[PDB]
Order: sequence, then C-alpha cells, then structure tokens
Amino acid sequence: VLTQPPSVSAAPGQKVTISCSGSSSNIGNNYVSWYQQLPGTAPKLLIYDNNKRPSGIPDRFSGSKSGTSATLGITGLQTGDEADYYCGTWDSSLSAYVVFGGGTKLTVLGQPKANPTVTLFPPSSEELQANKATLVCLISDFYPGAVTVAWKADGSPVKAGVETTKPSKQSNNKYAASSYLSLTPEQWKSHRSYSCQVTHEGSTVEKTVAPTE
Amino acid sequence: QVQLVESGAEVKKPGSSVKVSCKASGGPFRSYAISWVRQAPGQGPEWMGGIIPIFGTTKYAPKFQGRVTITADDFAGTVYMELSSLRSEDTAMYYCAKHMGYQVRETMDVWGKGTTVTVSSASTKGPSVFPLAPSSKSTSGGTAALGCLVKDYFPEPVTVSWNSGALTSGVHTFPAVLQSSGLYSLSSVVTVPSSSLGTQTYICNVNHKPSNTKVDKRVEP
Repeated sequence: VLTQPPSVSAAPGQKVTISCSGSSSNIGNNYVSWYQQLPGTAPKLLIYDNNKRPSGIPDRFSGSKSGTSATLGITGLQTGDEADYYCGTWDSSLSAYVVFGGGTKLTVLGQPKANPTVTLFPPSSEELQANKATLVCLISDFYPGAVTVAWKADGSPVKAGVETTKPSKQSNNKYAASSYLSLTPEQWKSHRSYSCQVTHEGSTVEKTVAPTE
Repeated sequence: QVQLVESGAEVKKPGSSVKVSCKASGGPFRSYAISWVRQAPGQGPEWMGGIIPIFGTTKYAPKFQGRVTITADDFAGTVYMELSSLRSEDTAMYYCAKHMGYQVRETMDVWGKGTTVTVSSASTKGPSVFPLAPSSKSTSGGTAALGCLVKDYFPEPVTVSWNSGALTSGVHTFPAVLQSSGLYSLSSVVTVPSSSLGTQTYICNVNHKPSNTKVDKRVEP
C-alpha cells in the first residue's frame, strides 16, 4: 500500500519529480529504493538507501526522503527516460514484507500528431469454406496512441462479435491496433457492406468491404 | 559479475502446480538473499517471498503464505519457487532478484529478465492460417498491403516471417488478441509496391512451437 501518482509529463531537458507516500511502518522507518522499468526489460535499480545511487547510474537521478514520503528526481531528461517508475521499501509491522508503489508512467512531450492509416480485409474464401468469417481492421502509425473503433452493418452499428486490442507502440515509436469482427458466413453474405470506423483526435477514417461485390 | 537467469515460460490449468527456477552465475554458493517478485499485467510489482543464504530460513508475503514454497539447491547455485492451487489471477510475469546483502530487508540490485506463467482453462491448439489478399480495396499510391490471419491458437507465442526470411523491411506483425474462447489470434502485414503485386510471389511462414505446427501459406490476389 504505497501511493504514487499514476502519471507524470515534461518536455526534454527539463526536471521532473515523482513522489511516493506511505505510513511509518514502511517508508517512515525504513530505506526507500527506486526502480526503473523500460517496456519489456527487467526492473533496474536507480536509487537505494533513500539517496544513494549505484555505480553506473547517471548523476541526473537523485533521491530524497522526508518523514513519511520519498521523492525521485530526474534532471535534463532525455526521451530514453520514458518508462514505468516504482518505489519500494520494507514494511516493519507484524505483516513483515517487502511492499511496492503503484507505479507512475513518465511520458516525454512532443512527437508530431500522426493521423492513422487504416486497412480493412474481408473474410478469405478458404475461411468461409471452413464455415467461419472474420473481418480484420488494421490500424497503424498513429500518434498519440489512443483510438476508438466502431463497426457498421450496412449503415447501423453492431456491438456483438467485436474484439479490439489495446493500442501498442510499434518499433518506429508510433502506435498500432487491431480490431476483429466475428460473423457467420450466413450473416456475412446477408448484408450489403460492412464498415470499420477509426476515430483518432477528433478526425474520422472509415473503410468499407462488400461480399465480393 | 553476477547474473540471473530464470526458466522458460509455463502454461497451466487452474488447480495445478508450477515450479519456476532461477540460476546464478558467479556465486555459485550464495552469500546473498534471493527473492521472487511477480507482476500481473498492468499492475505494480508484488513481493512473494525470499530465501536467506546459509541458514536457509524463508520469509513469505502474507498474501501467498501457505501456497508458495521457496527452496534452494546450493550445489548448483539454483533457487526454486513453487506456487500451488493456481487460479487465473496468478497469471503474471515472474522475476527472481538478488539482494545487496543477506537480508530480504535490503535493496534488490540485480534482476533476471523475467519469465511468464499463464493460467488458463484452454488446451493447446495449433492455429489455422488464412491469407489476407491485396485486392483493389488496398491499392493506393503504388503500394499494396497484404497479410496473414493466424486464427485460434494456444498458447502464445507464434513466429511469423516472410519468404522464409528474405522480406523484412516493410513488415508489421500486430500483437495478438485474446478472444472469449480463450484462444489467440493475430495478423501479420507486409507493405509492398503496386507494380510487383502480380509478378511477385509472397509467402508467410507461421510457426507455433507449443503445438509443433509450421504452416507456410501463399498470399495472392
């Protein structure tokens, strides 16, 4: 039960602070560490013993503890600093265990808005022949990484049968997302056209398919 | 000069046990404590327990007390973590980490890369591969998108390459989706020029090692 703000943001070159609040049985009476976790890596130790920094950690990382809370500090922050940050300590109550914070996600300001590119595929003939039908909508190269997706049967929406992914950062530092609509071949051949409609930053892109015309 | 390496991914049905291992270079007999920490997807880390060197005493988090068991074989420099009566909530990333000293009350300075255990009610199934054909609906600007649908497989992961490895620049393989059937499905797209489309031959190479199936599938208009 260690409390951190869920997210923090600043421009490259500036300073940030991440706070972590607890009780006297944990932060108050023990030593605080900070861990950094870049996407898909082992957590790395940034700061230990409240303010000590291991050999091999840049000196623009700084730590402090005051009473019942602790704060991590990063100066001259570069884009490579974008990660989830966790505080950790020891709880000295009868519980007797190692306790962590919720994490805060540090994002760095400024990358240009990138409007999303949308590809829509209808069911393949061999899949229809296997008595199933899947419409696939692929969305790539958008920033920032938040889109909503809406399906249309002819002209009216359908909510049933839809599966969409969480958007995820691609290798080129933009975002991607997949949405799948699962139908029977009877339903598929039953309509004039189907539409996938991607809404990103108050703008709309919409692609259409029809039962091979 | 001390490195940690855990065992491979595990897939388990509810109610079963799982025993993960962690191997240390340097060492090999320890003079440092070692802990296990899990992280559920989109969650803060969670300490499970740890083991003191020499004396072998163990400490477990209150939450896992009684269904987690931590042990060490000193002659091989290896510690184990065993979690029993698995539920779906136990699905997480599982790290081992060493302490900068002999007490679990101390900073964890070195961590292993991590290992996943997945708890699901599904059985292991190979995927079906379907072509996502280019067509006139995907052709603009002298480019054309085409791809592969890898449908209904368990468990992760799957491997998709193109023309047996030749095509790479201009290839996107999207992260999977998890259906309510508890099966996975993903898509892999390669962006190429409009002109080559008919002359050029494109083949996707899908590999699902868990069910020992390799599917190769041509994608044509």
